[PDB]
Amino acid sequence: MNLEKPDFINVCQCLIFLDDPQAVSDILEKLVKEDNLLMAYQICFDLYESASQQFLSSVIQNLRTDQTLKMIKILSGEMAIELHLQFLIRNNNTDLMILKNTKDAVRNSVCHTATVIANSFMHCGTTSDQFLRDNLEWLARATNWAKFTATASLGVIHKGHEKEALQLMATYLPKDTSPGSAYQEGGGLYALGLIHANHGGDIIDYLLNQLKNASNDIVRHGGSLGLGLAAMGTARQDVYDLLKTNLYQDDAVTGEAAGLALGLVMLGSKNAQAIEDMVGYAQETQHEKILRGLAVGIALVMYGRMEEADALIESLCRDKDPILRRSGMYTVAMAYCGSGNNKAIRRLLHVAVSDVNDDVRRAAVESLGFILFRTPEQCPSVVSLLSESYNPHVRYGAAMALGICCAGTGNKEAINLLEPMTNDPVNYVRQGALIASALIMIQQTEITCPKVNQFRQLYSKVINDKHDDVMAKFGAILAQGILDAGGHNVTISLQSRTGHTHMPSVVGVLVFTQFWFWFPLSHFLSLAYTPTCVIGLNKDLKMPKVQYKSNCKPSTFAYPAPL
Amino acid sequence: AVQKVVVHPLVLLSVVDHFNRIGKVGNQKRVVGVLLGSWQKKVLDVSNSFAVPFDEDDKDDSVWFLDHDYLENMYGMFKKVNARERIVGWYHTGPKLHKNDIAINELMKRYCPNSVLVIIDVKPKDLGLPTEAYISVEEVHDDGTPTSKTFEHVTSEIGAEEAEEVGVEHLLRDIKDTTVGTLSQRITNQVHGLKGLNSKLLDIRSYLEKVATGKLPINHQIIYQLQDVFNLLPDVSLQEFVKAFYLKTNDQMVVVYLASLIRSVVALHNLINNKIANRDAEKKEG
Amino acid sequence: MQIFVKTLTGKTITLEVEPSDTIENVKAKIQDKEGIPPDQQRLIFAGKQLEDGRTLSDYNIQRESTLHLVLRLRGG
Amino acid sequence: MQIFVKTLTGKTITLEVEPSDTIENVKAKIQDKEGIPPDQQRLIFAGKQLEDGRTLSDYNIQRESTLHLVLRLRGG
Amino acid sequence: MQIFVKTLTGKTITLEVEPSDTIENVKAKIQDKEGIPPDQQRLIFAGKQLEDGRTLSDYNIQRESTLHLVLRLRGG
Amino acid sequence: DLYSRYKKLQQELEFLEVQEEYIKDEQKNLKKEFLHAQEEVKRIQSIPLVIGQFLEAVDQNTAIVGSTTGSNYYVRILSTIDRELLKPNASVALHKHSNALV
Amino acid sequence: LNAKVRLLREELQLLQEQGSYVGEVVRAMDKKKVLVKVHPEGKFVVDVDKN
Amino acid sequence: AVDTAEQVYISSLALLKMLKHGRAGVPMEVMGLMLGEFVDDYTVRVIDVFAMPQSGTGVSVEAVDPVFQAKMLDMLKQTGRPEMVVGWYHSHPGFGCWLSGVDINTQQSFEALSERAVAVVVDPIQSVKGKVVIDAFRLINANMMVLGHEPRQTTSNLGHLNKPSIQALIHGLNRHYYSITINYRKNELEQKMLLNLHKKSWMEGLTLQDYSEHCKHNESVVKEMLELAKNYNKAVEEEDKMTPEQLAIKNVGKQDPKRHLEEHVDVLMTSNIVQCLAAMLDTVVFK
Repeated sequence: MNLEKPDFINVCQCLIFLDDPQAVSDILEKLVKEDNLLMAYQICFDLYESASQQFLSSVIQNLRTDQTLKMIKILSGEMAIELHLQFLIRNNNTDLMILKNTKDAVRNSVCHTATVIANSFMHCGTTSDQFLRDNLEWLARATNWAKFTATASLGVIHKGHEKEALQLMATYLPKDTSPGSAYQEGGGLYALGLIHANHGGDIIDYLLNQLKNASNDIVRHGGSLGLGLAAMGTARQDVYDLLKTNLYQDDAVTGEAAGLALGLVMLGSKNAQAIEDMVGYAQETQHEKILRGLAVGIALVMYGRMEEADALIESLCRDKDPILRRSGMYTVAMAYCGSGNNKAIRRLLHVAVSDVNDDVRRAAVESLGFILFRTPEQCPSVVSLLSESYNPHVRYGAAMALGICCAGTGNKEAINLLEPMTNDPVNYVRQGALIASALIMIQQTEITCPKVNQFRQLYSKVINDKHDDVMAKFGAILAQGILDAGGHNVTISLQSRTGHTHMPSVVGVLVFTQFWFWFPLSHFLSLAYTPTCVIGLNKDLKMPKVQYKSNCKPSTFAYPAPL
Repeated sequence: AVQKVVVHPLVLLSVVDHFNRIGKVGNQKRVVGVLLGSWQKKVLDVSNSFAVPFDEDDKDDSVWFLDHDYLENMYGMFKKVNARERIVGWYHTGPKLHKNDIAINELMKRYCPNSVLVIIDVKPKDLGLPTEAYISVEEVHDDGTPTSKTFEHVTSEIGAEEAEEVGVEHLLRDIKDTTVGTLSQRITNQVHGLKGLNSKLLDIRSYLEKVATGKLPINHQIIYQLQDVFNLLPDVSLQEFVKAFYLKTNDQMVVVYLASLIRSVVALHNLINNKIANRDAEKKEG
Repeated sequence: MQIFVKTLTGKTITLEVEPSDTIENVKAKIQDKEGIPPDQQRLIFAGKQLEDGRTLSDYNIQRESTLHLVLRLRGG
Repeated sequence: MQIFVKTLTGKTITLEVEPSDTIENVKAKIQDKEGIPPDQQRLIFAGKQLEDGRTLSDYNIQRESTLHLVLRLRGG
Repeated sequence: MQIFVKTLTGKTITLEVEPSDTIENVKAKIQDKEGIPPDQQRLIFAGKQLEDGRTLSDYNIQRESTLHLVLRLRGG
Repeated sequence: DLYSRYKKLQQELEFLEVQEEYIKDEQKNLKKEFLHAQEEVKRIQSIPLVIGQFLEAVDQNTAIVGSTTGSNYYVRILSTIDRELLKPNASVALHKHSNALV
Repeated sequence: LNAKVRLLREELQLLQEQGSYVGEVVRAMDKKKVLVKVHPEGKFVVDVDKN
Repeated sequence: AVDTAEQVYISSLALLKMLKHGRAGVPMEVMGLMLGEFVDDYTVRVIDVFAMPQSGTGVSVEAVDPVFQAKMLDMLKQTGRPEMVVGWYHSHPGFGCWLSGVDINTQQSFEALSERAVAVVVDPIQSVKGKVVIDAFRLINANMMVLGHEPRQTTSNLGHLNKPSIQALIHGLNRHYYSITINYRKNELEQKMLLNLHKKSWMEGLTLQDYSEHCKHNESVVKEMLELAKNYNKAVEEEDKMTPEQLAIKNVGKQDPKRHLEEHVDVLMTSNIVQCLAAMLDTVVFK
């Protein structure tokens, strides 16, 4: 600041690493005073895209207590949402042929639902219904819990299409068309949850009413996932009360729904009351489902707190009940996210090599990714040797730790290790290796890494074979949708543009891997797709036309797969 | 008379079940039930058991209430299912013998003359065995004091049979230990032994000190004679015994000098082969 | 000492009791004013499963606590 | 000497003790401070499980040392 | 005349009959209501196995009588 | 310049140290697993089994033997028996249930 | 070491297997059927596998 | 509604009871009841088992008289185990584990009377050495199969291990009934009454047996190791300028160093070190 000019770099990095919202609000006001508006706009866009929630709240409150409108709107995110949607809706150009093929090849097993998940991945954010519209006598073949997944899927197609949300959903008349199903009502609230992620906006005060009245079996499951999604990270006490009361009702199917949602709102708050109440209800209960909920719901309460969490860890890690020990491993994962701290590695390896119960060995070795992704060149050096242990669970964990460590970039050694494993005798480890490869190779063309056209064909082999195990082709038909996400226009990364760890992405991809225990959780991956584009602008209101020019390209890179 | 009792796992597990469940009827410190079993010859094998409703009072030992009719009915049904077992005795839990117990014994001794009492300590302890077995006999007591009835200890052991051990071994598969062990299991045993020995020696104090305080009367008749014997029985290092030094060295000239050596020569042989092969494979490609 | 019992039907019912009581007595009071058979009553407190054989003080229950009643539907 | 113990919820508790104190005496002291039944507690230093049959001098728990305590959140 | 039939699973089933009714008529009522073949039902009252040749006026039964039902279980 | 090299040297040193400790631990447990596996394989013939008589050998770890109850069979053989003892005929042992040659 | 223990475990897994009969063929048949003569007694019509 | 991939929790004690009773009447089949609780919408917990009077024969069973069963529940109820029955089990002496056509006719009555009652089957003489052959089943109704509807619902923990046996697959598997996953929830307390218990000692930790029984053992092992060593010397003097691939070529058996030389060393070291250490302890613990 003593230097000649104010700037971004100091105010971008230091004031949010230091968490000094007053200082940034002051320098922002000063930059308004001398009428240098372009700096004051660029700083807002730079800030929103990498500042935490609630930090924005204190900044906006200190500020407002004209330029006010055009700075508040760009500060809360509204036009960033608008612009992103407007990019995806125009650059969409998915190829329907693959869906037509897999649809024709499917037999009437579980793979049916595995189609309608992957479909929603590729048309994500694109607001286009075509594959669910041109045929319907086929989609009506779904029944029971499947109807919950399929009707939830609309929520990931219309991601961010916030403005009209409610009118759209009732436009399907889910409640009026027949009272003969509760699964549709159960799905509706889940879809509203997916559309408004983080932006609880108005809809919190609508869901909070709608959850009050319930055919308590299913409607409360949908409702609590939706409400736990819309309001995440805000620590709002009035919500927490209602989720606690639903949890204490002690019902299996309503268990882990609240078990998660009560964890999302408190995220990172370290709240010393919630931890003691939740761990106290995890002991001395007798339904596994509720434990499989709280196994996640606990860990998210601590986040980046690092050493200031240790005390809970070496308590929770001693418990006899295995689900608690697994949740201990998830907690030591989230505590140190991105931070290559050695002793956490030492613990995770000791557990993975020693413990007697396989699921904690999986969840141990799997979490190595979350604490190493700052240096993806290093992950293969450690996980490689694990990939040959005799018991399958450790192999599955290894494959997924690779998929989650190197996620964004086609690092060659990872593919080099995954190649042999795609033909492991044990079905579910093939299910693992396929999805890991698909994550790690999103948007890669042959010139940028060589192996792609191996894998792009291999899936269509498996999915068309008929002498194979169902779960393998499940993993394949999911990988298709992973590889062509959002009309090729979106990518997965945990690092932010400038070195910050983007929390929604970590949360979404962590809670994705639970697809092992409950299928409708797989949609939670959609939080991780970030658009990958440059927006030309000259005034917030004004996108003027320009042509950029990309040198040193034969023009054979970029948009792939027309053929 | 009996020289030893053999207890099967099934009774132990059923006793744990009883003690956990009893909270469903009314809080109690301990539980009581029948033991069924059989006689081979002076050895007694126990193989089943069942609950019986029982109640007590915490202070007055004159008050308690067992139940005849439930006992007879249930034994009738069990006999209708199988005929080779018969009544043999009874068990209770709680960690220490209660004064009351003899009064119970002289009851159900009527159902079997050689009623033996087994105490099973359900909550854990580190030092050793879980169970104790006792038999009731009168005595000369002294040169001259009234004859009475008390128990004496009889040695006890835990048994097994075909198709009861297989279920146990399956249940215990997750946690396992080396069958023999190679200096990692024998060495631990010695430590455990020293723990037990020190436990007993410390327990002697809690009696002998408080009798020296005069808090309780001297049991002159028995204890002191045995503890004169004890202090008599240790040994001593007396120039003649240390001449059996000539045994340590003869262990070592079988260990050290004739087992280490042929453990190094093998390692040199392996190293030579390794260097040969690795250098050969190097120059072959060059 | 009043205690609030909540049913799955949405009803809250207030029973005055004393700390010396025992769970079967409470279930008897329920059978009194609910009319549901005491054997058909199951009571959960904070996730724990209460036993008919014990005292309130065994579960540290204080004034105005909430207990949840659940029925058994095996008779379908 | 004064020493500190930490627990699951993160509360830090201060105890004044003498080197010849045995672990059951420490249990009695801490239950006097907080009423926890002496069986519901276990204490840890470094990585090894402390056991009752020894004095603090045997482990040489230094002055102001930090201990971890592990417990069920309620006795039932 | 209303009667109660219990079963080993806890299922309870009320039924209305008249003392002129013969036992096989009762087993027929059970069959049609539950859906169970008459061969497979066996009936117990007060510890005596009932028999087809007799009315409920025999065995001096009264209303609100608790009968028990047991299945003809077999294997091979 | 030299500061970055200094720091990176420190980091990679300690990290390979961590790997070293990991490998030692995994060695220690694999040894126990191997011991236990041999223990299981040892108790596969300590059984009151039957006598057959060797008839023919097809290929490695596989043969044809006619049991004394008629009903000529075709079964694997154990991996520890010496091969050069069973050419023309012999008194061989057959598992009671699986008829595996021991 | 890992390879060695894996091999031994697999062998133990394989030894837990059922036996098979040996039979004399008297003639084949059409559409994947054979006529065999099991040793103790019997004259069966059996099906072939895929290999 | 429809079923999914659920589970059965059986207590350790009930497992011991089933094994013991099944093995008792070995030449004939046996059957009994089992008691527990439908704790939620999709797990089932069995706590205890008791037998009943039965007219066994080498291939079938029937229960004799009902009064016994009606009584014993009323007895158990007044000593703190009120649970009603949840299902039944029997045994197959020598065959595979699967349901006969008469077991269907038995089962239909329970299913008609209670919606979820599993049926359990045990094999007492294949469970010989270190494994148990126990399984649990339920029926599938006939007409639903003709309709497009399949038996159940799917979530990813269906497919571990649960490869059906070919022997079972020959009978009505799937076509007539489906298997259910089973696991043994051994809670605390009963854990220790087994682990820390079936094997133990106290004073046995300090015993010497220092007579000839030791020296004779040494003078057997070293004596035979003399010949082992001479063999190895001869077996390495070849020193031919060939390649260790050719060594593997002719390698068949009796690989001296590893095959025998080393285990003798390990045994001798173990025995002598332990003996000397124990003597050195007793020389100080007692006077």
